[PDB]
Amino acid sequence: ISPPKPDTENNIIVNDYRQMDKILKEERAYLLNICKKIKKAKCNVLLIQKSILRDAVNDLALHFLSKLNIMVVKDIEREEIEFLSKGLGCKPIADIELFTEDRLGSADLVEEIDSDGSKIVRVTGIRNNNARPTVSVVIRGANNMIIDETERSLHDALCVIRCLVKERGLIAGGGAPEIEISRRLSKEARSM
Amino acid sequence: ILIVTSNQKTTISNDGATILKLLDVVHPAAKTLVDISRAQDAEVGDGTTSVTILAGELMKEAKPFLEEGISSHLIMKGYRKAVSLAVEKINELAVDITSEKLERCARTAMSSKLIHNNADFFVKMCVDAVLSLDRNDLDDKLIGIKKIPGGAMEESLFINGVAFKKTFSYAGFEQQPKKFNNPKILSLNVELELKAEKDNAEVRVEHVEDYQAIVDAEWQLIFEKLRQVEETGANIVLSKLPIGDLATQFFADRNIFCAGRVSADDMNRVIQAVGGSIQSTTSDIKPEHLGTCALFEEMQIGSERYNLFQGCPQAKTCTLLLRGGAEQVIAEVERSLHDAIMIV
Amino acid sequence: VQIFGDQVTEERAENARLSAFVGAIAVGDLVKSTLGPKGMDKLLQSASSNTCMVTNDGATILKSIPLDNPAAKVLVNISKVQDDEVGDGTTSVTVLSAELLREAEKLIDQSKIHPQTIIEGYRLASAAALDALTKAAVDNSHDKTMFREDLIHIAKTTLSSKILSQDKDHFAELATNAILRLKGSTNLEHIQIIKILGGKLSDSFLDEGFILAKKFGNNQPKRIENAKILIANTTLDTDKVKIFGTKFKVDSTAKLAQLEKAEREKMKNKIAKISKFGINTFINRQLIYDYPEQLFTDLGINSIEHADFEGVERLALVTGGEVVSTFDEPSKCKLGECDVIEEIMLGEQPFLKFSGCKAGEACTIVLRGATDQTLDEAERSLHDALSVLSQTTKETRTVLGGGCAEMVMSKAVDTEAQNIDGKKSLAVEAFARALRQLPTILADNAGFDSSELVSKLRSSIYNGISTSGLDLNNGTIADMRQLGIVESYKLKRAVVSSASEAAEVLLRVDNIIRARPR
Amino acid sequence: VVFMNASQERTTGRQAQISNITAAKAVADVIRTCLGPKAMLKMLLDPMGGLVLTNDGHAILREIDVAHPAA
Amino acid sequence: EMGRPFIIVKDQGNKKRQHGLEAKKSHILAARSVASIIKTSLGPRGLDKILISPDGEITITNDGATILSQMELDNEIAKLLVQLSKSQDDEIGDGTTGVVVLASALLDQALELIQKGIHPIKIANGFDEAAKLAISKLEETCDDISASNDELFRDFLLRAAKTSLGSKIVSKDHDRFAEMAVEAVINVMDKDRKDVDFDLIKMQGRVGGSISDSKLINGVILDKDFSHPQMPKCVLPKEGSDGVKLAILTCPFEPPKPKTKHKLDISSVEEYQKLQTYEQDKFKEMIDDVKKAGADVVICQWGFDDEANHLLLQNDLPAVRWVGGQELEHIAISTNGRIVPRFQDLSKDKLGTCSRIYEQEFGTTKDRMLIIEQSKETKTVTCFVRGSNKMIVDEAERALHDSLCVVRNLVKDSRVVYGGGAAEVTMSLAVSEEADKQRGIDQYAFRGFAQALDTIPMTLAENSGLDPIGTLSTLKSKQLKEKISNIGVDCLGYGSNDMKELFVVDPFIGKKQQILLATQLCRMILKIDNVIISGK
Amino acid sequence: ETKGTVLLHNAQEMLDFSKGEEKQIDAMMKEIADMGVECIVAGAGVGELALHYLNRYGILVLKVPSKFELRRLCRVCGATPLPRLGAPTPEELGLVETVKTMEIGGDRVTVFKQEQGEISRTSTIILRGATQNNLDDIERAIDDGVAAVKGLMKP
Amino acid sequence: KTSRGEIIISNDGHTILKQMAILHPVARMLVEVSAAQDSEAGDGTTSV
Repeated sequence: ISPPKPDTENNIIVNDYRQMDKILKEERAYLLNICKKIKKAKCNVLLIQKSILRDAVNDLALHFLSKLNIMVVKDIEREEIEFLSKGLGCKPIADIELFTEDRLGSADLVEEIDSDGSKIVRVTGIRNNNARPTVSVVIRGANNMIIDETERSLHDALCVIRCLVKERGLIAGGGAPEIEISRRLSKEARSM
Repeated sequence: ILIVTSNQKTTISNDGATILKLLDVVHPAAKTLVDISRAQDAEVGDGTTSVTILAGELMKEAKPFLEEGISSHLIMKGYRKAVSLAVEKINELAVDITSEKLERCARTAMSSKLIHNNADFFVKMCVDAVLSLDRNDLDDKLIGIKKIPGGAMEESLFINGVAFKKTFSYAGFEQQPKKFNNPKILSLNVELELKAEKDNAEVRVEHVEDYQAIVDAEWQLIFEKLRQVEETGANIVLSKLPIGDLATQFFADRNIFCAGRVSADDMNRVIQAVGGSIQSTTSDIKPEHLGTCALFEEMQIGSERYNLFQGCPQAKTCTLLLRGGAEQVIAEVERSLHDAIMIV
Repeated sequence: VQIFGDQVTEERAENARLSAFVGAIAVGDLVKSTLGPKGMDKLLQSASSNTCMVTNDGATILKSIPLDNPAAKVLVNISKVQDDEVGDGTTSVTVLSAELLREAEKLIDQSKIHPQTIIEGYRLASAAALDALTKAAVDNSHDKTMFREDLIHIAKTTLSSKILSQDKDHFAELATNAILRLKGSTNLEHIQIIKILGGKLSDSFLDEGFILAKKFGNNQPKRIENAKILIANTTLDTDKVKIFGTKFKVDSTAKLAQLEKAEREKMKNKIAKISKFGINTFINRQLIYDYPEQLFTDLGINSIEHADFEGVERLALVTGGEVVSTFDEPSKCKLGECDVIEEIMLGEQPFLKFSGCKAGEACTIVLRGATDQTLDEAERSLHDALSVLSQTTKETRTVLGGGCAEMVMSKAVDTEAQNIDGKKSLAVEAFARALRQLPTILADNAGFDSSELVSKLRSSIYNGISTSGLDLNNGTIADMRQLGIVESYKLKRAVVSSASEAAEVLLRVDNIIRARPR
Repeated sequence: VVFMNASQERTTGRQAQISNITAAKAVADVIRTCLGPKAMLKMLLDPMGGLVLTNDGHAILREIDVAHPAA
Repeated sequence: EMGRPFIIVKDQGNKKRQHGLEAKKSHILAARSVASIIKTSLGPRGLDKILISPDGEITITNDGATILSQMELDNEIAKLLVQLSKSQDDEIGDGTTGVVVLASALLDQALELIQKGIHPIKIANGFDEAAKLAISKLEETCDDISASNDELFRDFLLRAAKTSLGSKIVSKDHDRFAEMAVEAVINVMDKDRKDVDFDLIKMQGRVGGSISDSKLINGVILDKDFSHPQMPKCVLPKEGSDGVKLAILTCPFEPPKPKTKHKLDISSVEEYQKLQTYEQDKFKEMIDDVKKAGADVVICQWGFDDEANHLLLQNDLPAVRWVGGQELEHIAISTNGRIVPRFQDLSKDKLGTCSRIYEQEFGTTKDRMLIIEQSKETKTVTCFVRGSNKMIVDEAERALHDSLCVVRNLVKDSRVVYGGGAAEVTMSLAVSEEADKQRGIDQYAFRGFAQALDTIPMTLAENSGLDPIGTLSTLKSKQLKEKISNIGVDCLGYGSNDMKELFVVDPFIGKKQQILLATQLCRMILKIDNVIISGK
Repeated sequence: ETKGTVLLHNAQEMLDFSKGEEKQIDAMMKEIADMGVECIVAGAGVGELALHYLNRYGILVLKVPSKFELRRLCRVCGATPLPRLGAPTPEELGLVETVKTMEIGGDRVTVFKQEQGEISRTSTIILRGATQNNLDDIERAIDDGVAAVKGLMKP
Repeated sequence: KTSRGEIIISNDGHTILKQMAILHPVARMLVEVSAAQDSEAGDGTTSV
């Protein structure tokens, strides 16, 4: 969301001094018509991926979505678009002409929790047709060394269930397979 | 004397002028022998070694006089008075020699230097070298000689015109005939290729339809200069400015020779060789301004191909092709030839 | 008077001939223990980044280890040529060429033989060695059943010298079928090798299809049936047209919004022409932006981005389709067909698996290993096996290996040594004893005898049996036709020709001149 | 070679005569104030530390180290 | 010194000066160190030498021109011998090892004359007069072979080919190398058997395979493959055809743009939509001009955009990209075609014609190379050399290069000699005979030149393990008893010292330069007195 | 002096741009050749397009760098420079009878020497010598004699 | 403690071997063994 800036280098030539008045009016009108179509679909939350070259959202467009009570979040990693698409069931909108209500997700409550000087955005509830639901867990801790180890402790826990679902069945640990295999092999080793 | 400078450049010279140019003399009084060696080589060209030997002997004979009570100006009175009677004595030695009408003088100039034993050969080329120059002109460039590394010095031959190095390989060069029965040499200062024309390049085109005509216009302007050369029947085209493969390939289908990169000193010899003229534009080319010769043949000498200009009825250009084993051998021969021409 | 500059090393005398022969001894002894299925791998210590590399191939060992001896560089170059030409036998060429200098060292020192005499001795000796392999070559290409079976026995011999000698029985069919899929194609860049870390080493398999590591961009389903595959190489992402001298002259930004909107109209019009083909899947080697990707959602067409150009040729041969640009004409353009396309996951990285493809002209090999050093070894082990089997489809002649081919050549060398007489007899017979080293080293790496065991193989051939060979498992003489040990005829000629030409190099050097390093 | 190791370079002619006259004049110029009943005094510092204060001509000269050979 | 610094020239203590007998002794010993290096590699029994470059690359050759070129020296006298062999290789290209041995032999005999009190100019004056007496004597002994027809003329080319192929690595294949070197000149030559163009024959090396795979291919060998390799590798002509109609284009495939920097301003959407149609109309027009002209393979210097990959694939038009400008000249000569600067000038008469266009797989991976063949005799012959080592593929180039330099010298009329040391012995006794008639102070000058010519036959006996005294005495006694000059040294030991039965043949222009380059170089060396060498 | 640039809107103006610059110098140099001017003294670098038409009418070309070198040239012939390239005023044209080029010290020198009639000012003295060191002080020795002539004016 | 300003406290056998550089090539292979156990399974990588 920004004034038009095609990839090809353009040259704007102002012939008349009266044309400068129409330019400033059309620049804000181009950003207004984009925001007018968003209000028609009753979309109060907009997520924007990280921007390259020109900025994601211009400061002039911030006043349009603020007066309409619409939350705006930008600088989202491109690799996280796949998680946000299947998680919230919202089809991404790459064009203002393709923007419609059917491509928008749904959420019961959207609130930004600010506690201990840290802000986090959480979504409560998911309503859509989805065959692959998602999950998210927030990790805290004293320092980054404990938080990173808290996550690494979860990777080893998530792999236990992955091995059970992929390969059905399990054995007993704590030294059981090490001694049993050693005893069963010692009997067969003497016969060879 | 073998002298190696700080750049490791091997040079073998017995000439009093060349020896003093190699070494850097920081002694104030010893630099006077360098000035008289370069002054003698500039005008006459011979005797630079004899001048330094004679100038140093005059100081050696004056050495015991300075130790005595003889004043410094009293010694100079002896040399200035004796040289006055010595110049008038040389006029008595010389003879008008208007009878008998270059052969003997060129053999004695090659002495003390290489090829002197070959004087039965190279001297014959030195006679006809200066004779091609008319009186009151006697151009020093038209006698220029090119050095080719490799070969034997006895394989050199006399040429009626200038021969230059290509220095560049053209993609349409071989398609051009290397043997001309009646070539017409045309000297041009134009630059034939696809490039910006004069000093600035910018193009403003609003419509796509007119954008196609801009490209076709550039091809027509470059080809327009190419058609005017073909209509005049010029077989050989020489230019100082570069020539791209576009103009070279056009001359290949018409059996027209093309060349470029030639230095300014070489093309100045072309105008005197064929009696042509320099045309800086293609619109002013006229048939009477084109030179010619008897034949044109490109021969390869020491892995280097040159353009041979010979057979012109009147040519003031003399260019020799020298060969030798060492890089200094080809330098010493021209150094002997350049000093022998200034004598005649 | 010293004409050479400072710090110039030169040997004009015995020190030169000694350094040239001994310099090849250290090179031959390094790759000596790597010859044969009982050989051991070598370790390479990198001078930077501390990256260890373990490979049995002699081509990588000689090129990685720095060697300042010119006598060593000759044996390194012939190993790089042997790897780039046939694809196998880089160790056998280095060992055989080194043994030719060993027998040539004793002739110059002890026997006082002229250097050119030893060279001229190998000329008439190599003529009898190459002619002996021609009469021993059998062409099985007349039968497709016997030719396919020979491709399995050749793979077992190449994979035996590497770490795959245990599982080579299961991997012989994987390398044999992979060459049969090429249908005579000698290009190995059409076969993709994907290395996966972990699991059993015997779990390596070969799927029929094209396994792509890339995944669908956002919303495209993982598994889809009856999907037409299309390949487009060029542009389609924010088209710049062609010339860079194009600009937009804008009087007021009201018209600027229409100029950029026209760029999106060019994108929608180009994707609309793609839907006219009726394809369920579209693939671009260039990465696809977010705007052109969303246009395939309503059309039900899959999208794939960031495909490498060397994988496009691999992908075009699996699908049997045609690379399509300039979509305006549907008639002259051809599309690929695939039965089912499913996105699977091997390890942490999900993969794109194809199945039921029409054309089998290309495939993808997946490997499993405990360490990355075994993965780098498994890829190079198959690269040497697939290279010999690829050249077998061209030249179908085969020669028995396992010490048999080396001793048969020595039989014809001893015959021609009698008619030459002169002092070349010591040089010709030296070539026959040099051929004894290759089967001898095979027994040395297995802990066998280097004299009586070799004598049993030599005496068996002179009795009229040409099928005798060396068996390293039982340590005795066994039949090579029953054991199934055979190699390509091109590999036999390449080792003899490269070693004979490389031996003629260092024997011609009386003086070694070393300029000051830069 | 170096030939003479002692003063291979030489100063001769009027240059040596000026150095001998100028140095000799400097010896008498310092004692000009030492003549007459109103004459001043001169203090000298030896390397031993003993102070000698006198207007006598000889006591001043012998206690001063002159580097000039002719002076 | 008088006590002041005396400096005539800057860097006084850095530069050194040599004069007197010590200056002459250092110059002779500098040539003896180079001679003993070259004398070991002279003859078919010679040995090669390793040349280590500062960058790590190695070179193994016996060629005196290549050894001295990469040789880093210090003394300038030894550097003069570097350009001596370079002078022999650049022009004639044969006998680079003989000019160094003969020049040092003249300096060895001159050192003995200097110690006797002879002025160096008197030594140089005797060698110049003795050089013309040896050339005039050998010129009368040789005969003109131009009376034979073209059938026998090919035999003389095979005779001198096998001689130059010896002494170098991979000399066992010289039988096939001699056949391939002559057929290159048979195809490319003037109808009058004169002034053949050597530049029409290109030397293209390839690393791989074996030496037995070397064969003659008439055409162009390029390192670039077909663009968009979905097309068949081997291109075949139509059933009936005049040819393949090869096309050569120095212009890449792009929409026309001015050479000058241009600015295209689009002020409306309608002007932008016209550029869309104008873009695709040019790529459709460029591919139709080739199809209407009947051309098949298109060659582009700068390549083309990926838009034309499928466009040229629909019409079955092979195409290559990024072809060098120097290779474009080589293409138009083989197929006798004409380079087309633009599609507007494209015609069917400018298209080249060759027999077949195909590519070879060579080794396992390596790179893709294109090969062109001709259906008849053409003006282009490309040499194809294979080898199992990078050093073999390299040396074989200059080995066959020097072999072609011997054949092109035989194109010159009425110049032939027989090698094997028979030329130096014949010219040696003619100079020694004149020394008895002249006498005087120059009597010792002809003796030094006669003993220097005998060094080459004596050098051949050293590499073959023979007795130089017994071999030279037999050759000298043979020329006195009979007038046949064809008796010479045999390093191969096949017997029959007559060169006529051994077929060994050398060019006279090659042997004539050996005496001229050696005599004229020693004349300059003996004149050197003061040697000033600055410090590096 | 500011942003010299070639402006071509259409191909019609491009075709006449090459022949347009040739007619400009032709029209300017024709008025000079019609006045009988055989020599032109230039104070800066002259383009090649301007030197072409000067060789057509046989007009010599002289380069006079810096300032003082060109200032003393007009005092010889009595000419008044003007910056324009148009036809000079006939009253401002100089008179030189002969212009010769000969070899003196090995290089080509141009001879502006005047004759008995139409006397000229600021004459030069050719000084020949073996050493350059003597040439420097004799130049100052001549200036001492020239300065002595100034002492014949003011008093 | 990594060479940079980052410090990692980990009980995971793979993370310990990954951030700890080893100068012995055979001992460097133990780092890849833990990667093979963590990629395929992910549990018990310090036992192998």
